[PDB]
Amino acid sequence: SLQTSFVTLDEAIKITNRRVNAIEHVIIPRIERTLAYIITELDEREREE
Amino acid sequence: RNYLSQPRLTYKTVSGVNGPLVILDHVKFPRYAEIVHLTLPDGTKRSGQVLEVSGSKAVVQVFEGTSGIDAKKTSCEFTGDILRTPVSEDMLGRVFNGSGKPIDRGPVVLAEDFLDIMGQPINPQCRIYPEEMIQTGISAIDGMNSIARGQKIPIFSAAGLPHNEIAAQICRQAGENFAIVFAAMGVNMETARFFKSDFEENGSMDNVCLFLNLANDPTIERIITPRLALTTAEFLAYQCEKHVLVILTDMSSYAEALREVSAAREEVPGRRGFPGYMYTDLATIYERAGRVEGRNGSITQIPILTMPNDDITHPIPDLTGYITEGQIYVDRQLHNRQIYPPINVLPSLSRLMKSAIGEGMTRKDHADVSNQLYACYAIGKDVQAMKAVVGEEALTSDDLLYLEFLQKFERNFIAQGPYENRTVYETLDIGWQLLRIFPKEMLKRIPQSTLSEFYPR
Amino acid sequence: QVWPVRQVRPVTEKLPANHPLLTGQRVLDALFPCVQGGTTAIPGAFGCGKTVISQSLSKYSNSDVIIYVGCGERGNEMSEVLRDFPELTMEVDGKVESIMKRTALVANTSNMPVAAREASIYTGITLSEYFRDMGYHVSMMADSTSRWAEALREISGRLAEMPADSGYPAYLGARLASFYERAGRVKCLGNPEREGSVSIVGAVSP
Amino acid sequence: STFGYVHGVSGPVVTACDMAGAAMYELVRVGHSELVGEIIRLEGDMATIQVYEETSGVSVGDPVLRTGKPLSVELGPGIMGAIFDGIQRPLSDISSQTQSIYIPRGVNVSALSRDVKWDFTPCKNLRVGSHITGGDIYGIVNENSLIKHKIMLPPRNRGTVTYIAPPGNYDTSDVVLELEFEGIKEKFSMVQVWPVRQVRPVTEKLPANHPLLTGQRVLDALFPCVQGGTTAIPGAFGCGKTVISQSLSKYSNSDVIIYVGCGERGNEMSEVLRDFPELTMEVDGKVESIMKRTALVANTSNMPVAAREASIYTGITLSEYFRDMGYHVSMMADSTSRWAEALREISGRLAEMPADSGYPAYLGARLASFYERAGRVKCLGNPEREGSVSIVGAVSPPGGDFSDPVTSATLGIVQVFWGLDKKLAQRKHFPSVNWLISYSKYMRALDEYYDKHFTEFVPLRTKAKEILQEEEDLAEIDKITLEVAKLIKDDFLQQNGYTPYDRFCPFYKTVGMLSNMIAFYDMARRAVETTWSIIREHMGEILYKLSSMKFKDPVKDGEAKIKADYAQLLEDMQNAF
Ligand SMILES: Nc1ncnc2c1ncn2[C@@H]1O[C@H](COP(=O)(O)OP(=O)(O)O)[C@@H](O)[C@H]1O
Ligand SMILES: [Mg+2]
Repeated sequence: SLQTSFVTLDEAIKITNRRVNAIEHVIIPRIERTLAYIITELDEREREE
Repeated sequence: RNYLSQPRLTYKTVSGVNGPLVILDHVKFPRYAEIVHLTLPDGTKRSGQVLEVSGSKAVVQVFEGTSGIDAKKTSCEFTGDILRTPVSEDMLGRVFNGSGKPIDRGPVVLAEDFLDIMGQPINPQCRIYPEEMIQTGISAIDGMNSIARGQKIPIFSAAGLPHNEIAAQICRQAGENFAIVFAAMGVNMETARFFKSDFEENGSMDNVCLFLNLANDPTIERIITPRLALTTAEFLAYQCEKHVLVILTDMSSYAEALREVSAAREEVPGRRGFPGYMYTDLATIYERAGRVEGRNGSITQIPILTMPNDDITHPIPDLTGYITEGQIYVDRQLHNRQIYPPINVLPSLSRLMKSAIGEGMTRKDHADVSNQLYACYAIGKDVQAMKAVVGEEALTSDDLLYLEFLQKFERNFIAQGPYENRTVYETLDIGWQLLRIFPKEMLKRIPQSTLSEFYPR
Repeated sequence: QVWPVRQVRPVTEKLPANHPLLTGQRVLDALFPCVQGGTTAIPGAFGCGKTVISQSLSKYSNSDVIIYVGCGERGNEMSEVLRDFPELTMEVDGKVESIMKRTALVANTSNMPVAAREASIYTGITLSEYFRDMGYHVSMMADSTSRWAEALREISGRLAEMPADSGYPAYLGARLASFYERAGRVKCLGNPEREGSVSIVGAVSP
Repeated sequence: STFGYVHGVSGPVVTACDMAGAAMYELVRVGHSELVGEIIRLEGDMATIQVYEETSGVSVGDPVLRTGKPLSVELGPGIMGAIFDGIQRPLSDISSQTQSIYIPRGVNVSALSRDVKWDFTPCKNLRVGSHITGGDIYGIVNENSLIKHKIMLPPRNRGTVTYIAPPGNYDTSDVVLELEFEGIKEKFSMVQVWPVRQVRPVTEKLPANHPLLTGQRVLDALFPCVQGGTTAIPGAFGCGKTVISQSLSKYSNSDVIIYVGCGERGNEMSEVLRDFPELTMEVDGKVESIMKRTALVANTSNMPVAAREASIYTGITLSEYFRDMGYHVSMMADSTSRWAEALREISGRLAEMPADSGYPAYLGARLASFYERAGRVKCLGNPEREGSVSIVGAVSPPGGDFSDPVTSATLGIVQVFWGLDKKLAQRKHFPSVNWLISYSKYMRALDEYYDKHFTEFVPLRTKAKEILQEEEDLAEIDKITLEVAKLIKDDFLQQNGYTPYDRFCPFYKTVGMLSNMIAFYDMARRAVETTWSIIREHMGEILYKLSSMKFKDPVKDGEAKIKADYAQLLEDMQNAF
């Protein structure tokens, strides 16, 4: 009852630690370096006016 | 023979001073870019170009700043010609200040010719194309991004990175007929002393024309500093036929001295405050390069620019990326790992790589192995991007070698050390070893006619 | 004959475009084909190869004449052209001769002054419109029109014009439209009844 | 002309007419209340003047009295211990002369007191008729027991001595010297006036070599700074900013300390004027106050914004004047980010183009023209003395991010960056300087001092930095290295500033403690390369000899070295066992 509980956790911890590392290294640094682009594009119109 | 002998007028009729611009009045026939000689009421001598005229007015701009200029007592003293630098072959071994004057207690130059600092554009019909490959010794510059004698190519760096430490290196070991003109715009006291005391070592001071302009010097003098550095080098080459190497420190810091003077003129801001003509005024000081037909001389530019906030989309690496003939990128992640020339080879391309390599020039496998050493680099760089997400064990046997090459590529093909030069034959024989930790048939950029010789060794 | 470069050449009646422009590239001829009598734009950043497609067009196209316009280009890139062209011989009727017989260069580098960048675009399309009237299937490589639009900005900055978005004047869409629309295959004027073409490939440097 | 009339005020700006002999950036006196203004445009006969004060109640026709001098300071005796604003008005004297609590908005009180008399002595072989050039030491004034305020010549003028003063007591308005030149016998007192935007002239700059022993163990050893160097620190609320500002004034090898509070706060400026008047320094005799070698440029955000821009330039001109006497000045700029928000107001009033995130076009050029005024440099003058100026500039970024148009511009000019962390200050790791982000570009220039003196130091630092570099990757996931790096972070790098010895250590102990913690390390590297658990259990007493080395009191000077010998040989025994 624990041998079939042991290996089913390592199939659910690996497909969870990827989704941690997909958010941490792909989704957030795509949003973060997008948000740094909206700031400068606001600024290049604030000096144009 | 041909000269002007009319005495110069001396106006005491300034009318408007707003920022660095001194608007004169009752001027009689002012030309467009005359140098005027301001005489301050406390005996200070300042100089300045004429920015624009209109009727009787003449809006000059002062080089040394405008602080102290009166309205009644100051005597602006005109000169009926354009800015002519005093240029000679004996400007070779002397340290000059920003505008034109010597630093190391020397005399003013005797100057067998007077040249226009704006120059003239070279006829593209009689402008021959650079083919003679120069040797730098740094394997990232010599082997992978080979530069030819006459090519303009910058060094892309940031603050803190050792751009000035490896630019003196290619100034040291480039290859009896090689001259060097150096321009330092906006350097520190240390960097101006680090460059002064580096050419005091190798005995290269007999062919060095150091133009220092420190950070305390006025900001309009940084405009005419790379102008005089090139028309000096357009006299040591193109009129005396010797191979000059121009190095412009801080071409970034030239452009903040171009942004500041244009905001004082209140005209047409482009991207990020830089003016609208910032492509042109970085092109009139970059396109003075290359070889011509009827001269044995040459002039090759290695400018240095610090891109702000590591962004290659900033207008300072952007507009020089369009007008030069390549770029050399210095990486900050490789500097943090104590890699010596901390250069990364992926955004650093040399446009004249296709001509300077061949069976006539250098070792026919060199032009083709650099197509493959980008491919093993570019695929392996995505592998470390993949290794951050899934795990170090989910990689297959193909993309474990792409990490195995990439770890061995940085420390063996690069990081020569600050006093070791290695030739192109030593570069390829240490560069073919990195492709021999790869198996066959994955080197897809290499044809089979050339792969058959160099792989068994 | 003397013809003003800002005035479009008169012509009989425009025709639809049916024959493709064989550029020789695999991705270009297959997925995104261009016809002779068409307008094309090649954007992209620095170091991407916007001119090595333009130099591949001037070497291996199925066009009668070629006119290459260097507008704010490099000085070495026009010297690159006139060197390697007289050894590239191509065939038409079993006879080989270099491509410099069919190539006319309008060279206006970045060192050369900024108001002349307006003229080098309008000159190179006027020679392209004149060779169209002979019946030849003219091509034209504008290189690059983003340095032409920077000449409109620098001129309008002195005239105290009010700018549009990002510095450029408000008539930027009317100068590009009055230059790109001068292309198209068209039955020419005159009695011998010949059909020419003008195909504009204009590089853009954003 | 002598006076000018107002002819219109439209805010801070005053377009004063009838000023034909007015130069740029001169200081004027607008109105009957004599508000200080700055000439900023010059349209023929009129001159557009921006006024520093509130221009409320200025009528058309008030006299504008021009001075003929730019924005300048008064350099002379009576400057030590005084508290100035950005435009050099004495805040201590302005409270006793007026007996109020507000600044009276129009008082032109002299910057140096014209009533306190000083004991002047001549230069003693500076005879009458002897030729004297600019920068020569002309006399000596005993300002305090600490500072010998050497009277110098101004760098502009020159000539031969005609009238000199006998040794006695003099005022700041008494004529001390009279010089014969070709034209005029020119006379001048003990007070010289120097503009702040103009660099003090000097003979020749030298490379900086002598390190600033600020007192802490982590700063003087791992990330050193040299006198004549530049330094940036972060500017959060609590990391270490009160420590590094006051330990460098108390225990460093600097002859004077000039602190520039550049538009800080209301009560954060009040705590500096509550603490600096009662700090004490241990000279070789009995203890004395720190206010005999300290000068304060105090400035709140309520004050005029042209006295917030010029507070940096005033504080560096006082720092460059004391450099020329031969002293080793150090200047603490706190902060520079509140100075960059003062340039945005000055250029924002002139409607100039905002270049990078609001800040004007010359933000990178005004910072680089201020950090370049530091450096060890042989001064002007025939006595041939050398001085230095060290500039420490606090950077206060929004949110603590190091990507900012003034933070990235400052870290491209400075060489030492003592990165102070809030997270290290939360865990009470004092001092809270980080070791990953912090650096020094001042390591290559200091090995000459670390070879002529202190020879066994540079193999230790180049090794112990790799120990802290290896430890961060090991803590992410060798067992000898994790223990000894814990000992360095808890004994060597950590430092309690309230212990009667550990508030300040010299360098011989600092090179002493890192010698033993490295000699214990490579021996334990050998002792495993022949068992680690027995090492942690059997050597528990010598680990107590290491972790208690920090308590070598300054009654123990040679014994502190002697105890370092005997705790070294005890490690030689147990490594073989
Ligand atoms: N199809 C191609 N064949 C050969 N080389 C190419 C090709 N495409 C791009 N390159 C290379 O990419 C670089 C781009 O050259 P270039 O056209 O001058 O950049 P840009 O488009 O900015 O002007 C050159 O080194 C060129 O040799
Ligand atoms: Mg191109």
